[PDB]
Amino acid sequence: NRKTVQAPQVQAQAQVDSLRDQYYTTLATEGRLLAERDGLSIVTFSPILDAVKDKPRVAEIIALQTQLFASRRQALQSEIDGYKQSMDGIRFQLKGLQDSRGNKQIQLSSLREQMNSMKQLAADGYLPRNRYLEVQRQFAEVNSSIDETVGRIGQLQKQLLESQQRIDQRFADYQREVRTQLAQTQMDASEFRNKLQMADFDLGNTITSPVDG
Amino acid sequence: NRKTVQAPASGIIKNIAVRDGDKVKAGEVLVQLSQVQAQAQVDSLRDQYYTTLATEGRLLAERDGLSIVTFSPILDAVKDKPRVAEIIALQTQLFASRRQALQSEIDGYKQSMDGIRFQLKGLQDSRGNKQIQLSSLREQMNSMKQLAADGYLPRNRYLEVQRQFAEVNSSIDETVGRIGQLQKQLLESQQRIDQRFADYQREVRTQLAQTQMDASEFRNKLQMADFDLGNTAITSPVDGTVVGLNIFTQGGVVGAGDHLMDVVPS
Repeated sequence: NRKTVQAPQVQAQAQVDSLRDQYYTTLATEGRLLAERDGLSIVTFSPILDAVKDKPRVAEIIALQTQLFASRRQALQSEIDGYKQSMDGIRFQLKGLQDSRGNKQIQLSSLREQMNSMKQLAADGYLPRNRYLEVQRQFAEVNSSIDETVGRIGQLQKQLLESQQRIDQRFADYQREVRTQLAQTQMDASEFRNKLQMADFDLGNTITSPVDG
Repeated sequence: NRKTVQAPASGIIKNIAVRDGDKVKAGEVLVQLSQVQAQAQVDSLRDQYYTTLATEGRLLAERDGLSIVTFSPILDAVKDKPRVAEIIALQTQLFASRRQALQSEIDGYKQSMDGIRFQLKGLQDSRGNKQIQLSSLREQMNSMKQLAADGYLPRNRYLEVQRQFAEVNSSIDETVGRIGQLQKQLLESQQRIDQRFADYQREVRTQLAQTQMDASEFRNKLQMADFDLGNTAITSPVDGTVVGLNIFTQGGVVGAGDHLMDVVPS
């Protein structure tokens, strides 16, 4: 017993277009971020974006993401490399301090020996015209020198450990940053998706119940 | 009157250059010592010193954003020494890296801001087009007010175009809200660049200060070490003969406060 048509590409198309680039921007940003979250060498973009490279705004936003990705990766790379050679410089300092410490050790044993031989002569009934106290001083000095060198060493070892925790810190900071931006981007991807389903819905109406009779 | 030469440091005399009945030249060498421990200390301080010199060359360049690091001529003069060459290589490396990381970061921020700009372009275009739609709607609402007043369309769909107008407008301000927020993201990201640049300078200026302190500490220490090694070779004060040998102390340990020879002028 009959049906009645009661509903509501001319301007809604514009709305759809507008939501669409914004969305594409989010897709590009998400490809970049996904690549950065994981440890991928190259960004790989959504087939949504992929299907439509030809559009200049799209080609532009992809280029931008490829660049920004490259810049960031180069920067992290160069930073952590910097940390490692900083550590290498520290290790290089450590080596020299150890050389000194050993050579001081040798001077230390030798002082010790001269003190003993003085004591042995004394024990035999011969006391040296030489002053043993002078040697007690040299020995004591070498000893404290050695302590200085050791303290310096401990300091350096602490520094490499701290710098290592610094590296670990900056990877972690990067991870958190990237995951935050990513979740945010994903939310935007979703609000755009849904808004776009709606705009599409609007454009679908321009219409007719049956099409031809 | 007569003065007698005592013993400066306290170590092992390796050789003597004098014996009784032998006159002086003012400042001749009368004794030596092994110098192996004094030579060692000087060497070790020279090493540490050399390390800070490398570092300092790097920091100065990073402070003045020089394109290439340029090292102290001292370092140049002893480049042949393997640890020296080593540290120069490492410092040059560490420089290359750091300048690189900074560039790459700043590039990232400029490209990200360009991304924000690319977004704003689209948003501005959208807003413009929406302004047009707003205008066309208003003119059509007017024409409808006219028909209504004549009696030809009821006021009931006459209200509809006003609904449309309002929706388009509210859409426009959604878009503007986004624009403003983004304009903020530009100011914010820009200040992030600026702040971290300030941070890099602060770090470098500090670290340089540290290095200078160290350089100073080594410099003055080395000066002292050089006094000691220079002092392992004993010299006469007056000008004339020598009296008072302990004939055979050659090779034997000595103390501070020990006078083992005296020198004559008649």
